[PDB]
Amino acid sequence: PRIDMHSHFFPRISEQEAAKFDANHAPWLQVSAGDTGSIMMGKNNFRPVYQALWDPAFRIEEMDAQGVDVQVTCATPVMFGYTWEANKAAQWAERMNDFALEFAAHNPQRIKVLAQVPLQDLDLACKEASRAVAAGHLGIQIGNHLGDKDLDDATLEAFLTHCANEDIPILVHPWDMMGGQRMKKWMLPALVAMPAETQLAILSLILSGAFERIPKSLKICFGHGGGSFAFLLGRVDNAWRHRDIVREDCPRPPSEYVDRFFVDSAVFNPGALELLVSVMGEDRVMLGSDYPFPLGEQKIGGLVLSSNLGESAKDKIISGNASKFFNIN
Amino acid sequence: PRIDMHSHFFPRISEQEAAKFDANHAPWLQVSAGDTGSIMMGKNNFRPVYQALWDPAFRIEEMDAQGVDVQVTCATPVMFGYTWEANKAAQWAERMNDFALEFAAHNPQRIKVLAQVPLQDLDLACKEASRAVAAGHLGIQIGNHLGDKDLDDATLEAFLTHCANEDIPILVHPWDMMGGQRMKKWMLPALVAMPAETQLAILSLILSGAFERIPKSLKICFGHGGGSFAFLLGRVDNAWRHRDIVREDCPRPPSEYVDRFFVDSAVFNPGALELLVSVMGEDRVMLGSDYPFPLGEQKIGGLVLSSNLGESAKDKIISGNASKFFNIN
Ligand SMILES: [Zn+2]
Ligand SMILES: [Zn+2]
Repeated sequence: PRIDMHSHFFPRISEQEAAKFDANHAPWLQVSAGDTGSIMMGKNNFRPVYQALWDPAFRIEEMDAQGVDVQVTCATPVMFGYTWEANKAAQWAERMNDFALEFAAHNPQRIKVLAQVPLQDLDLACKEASRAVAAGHLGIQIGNHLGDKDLDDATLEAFLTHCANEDIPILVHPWDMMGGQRMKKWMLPALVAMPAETQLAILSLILSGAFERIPKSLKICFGHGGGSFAFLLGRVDNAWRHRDIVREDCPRPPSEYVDRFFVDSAVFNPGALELLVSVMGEDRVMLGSDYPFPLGEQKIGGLVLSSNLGESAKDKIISGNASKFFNIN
Repeated sequence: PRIDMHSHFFPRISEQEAAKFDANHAPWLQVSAGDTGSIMMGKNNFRPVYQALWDPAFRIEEMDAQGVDVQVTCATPVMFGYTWEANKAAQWAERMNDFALEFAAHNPQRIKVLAQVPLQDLDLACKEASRAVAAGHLGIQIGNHLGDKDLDDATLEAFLTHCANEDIPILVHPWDMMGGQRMKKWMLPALVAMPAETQLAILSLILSGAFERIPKSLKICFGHGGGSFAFLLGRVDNAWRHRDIVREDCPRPPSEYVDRFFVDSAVFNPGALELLVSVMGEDRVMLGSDYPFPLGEQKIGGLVLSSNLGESAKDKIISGNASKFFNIN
């Protein structure tokens, strides 16, 4: 069996549907050619997309071709709405999470969905998380930060702890990338800022001592192999050993906390995957493709399948780990 | 023989010396206890430092203890002065580069120095680079960016090309880190922003096509193992294969340009070093410690010496590569 736990969808939202929330910032889908289409914002074009992003039937055909039995899918991060007024964002989140379940309803045995939450208000976010999971979502996908609040911020740690106590799994996705006016060309935000964003989120939890407070029951996974986290961990441990301000809130070597989280396998390179599995363990890396975006893996699972990891490790990564992490059969 | 090509010094600058340039932004050294001291700016304390940073005699004692035969050293990046008026910055650069040669004069067989340049004015920077090297410097150390100008910017590429045509080697050091108002605690700028800064500098050259224009004669090295560059290269190659805007200026797979630059070995982890050498080749990684700072390597060369790389590879990394790169015996 083969599970892909990192992929995205975008629902068939009309311009008028979106305008009832926000004419300028609520995204919607314009479908033409329906082979091609575009995530729209207001009247401006936001991003060109193709049919698998919005069409569960077409998607199942590609999944069959790729040999993917079960795909876990979740919002495109442009849908997050973290800057909106909280109550409007919560209404948006519930509408998007209902759309997701409608997408999955096409074939709920093979399409699983994770939900978004109005993270700018802890109470509303906790309530939508429980509501979405009760309605059929297998967990939540959040952005890695909320403006200048990183995951060490008590509000975000409290959302994680809520999910832990309710056995709700979390996928953390980089979004709203740092960088200012730099990285204008060649998709540098996706190549530089995204992996740094995810590393920052992981280190924000470790170095703030959040894992000393969050129950071990938390199931939390970081996208894109955890960014650069695994490769730069030796530098973190060395800093921790030599500067008291790095130890202030983190009572043991930072690298020891890798038993508290998961990463997907999307590192697009054999040696990077081997290092990732070295650092994280064969039990904490899960096949994820970033389907259907261009910077995802074209042959889903190809990197893991063609690796020199043992047959046992390949089975956990392509199926066993996500089956346990998301409660899939 | 053993060469450490990444280390820093700070000269015995008095408050009045610095005030003749800028009472508020020119750094200086306050030496007390002389065991301890502090890089000062204006009347405010900037960073606590210890004696090896400013004392060549004391430094030689530690080098003897560590088994370091030759150390290459260069400005502490707070000395760069890239925001200053250009002519004042050029006068500062020449004074700092003279101090560096005075530091090295204590034992020029075992202490080599690289120079700083007033990078905010290409003509003055090119002139100081040639002048410093003529006076005895073995190359130049620059910051990785100049404000919102990264290394793809024609002015910085032109400085690199000048050095290439004059056989002047370059060390590129992360500095003035991205991140805005985030990363306030646990030295996250050094752990997250610095490796991303260096990755951004390397990718700025590759993805802009600068290596198609800069002569192959350029000898250029990136600090801290090149940041996260080597681990995230598979993600870059995949993006390049699937988005035309990533290929616009870079006519072949980005990973093929690793034969155009060097990195130091300071990745503080055995598996990271093995991956680094895999990506870069045993001929393009050089032992560097970041001495004498806390986030440097305590036992200089310990990671390389205790590795499972071949005896031949260990010899290139700890001695042969830098001997050739800097023209040392
Ligand atoms: Zn994604
Ligand atoms: Zn340094």
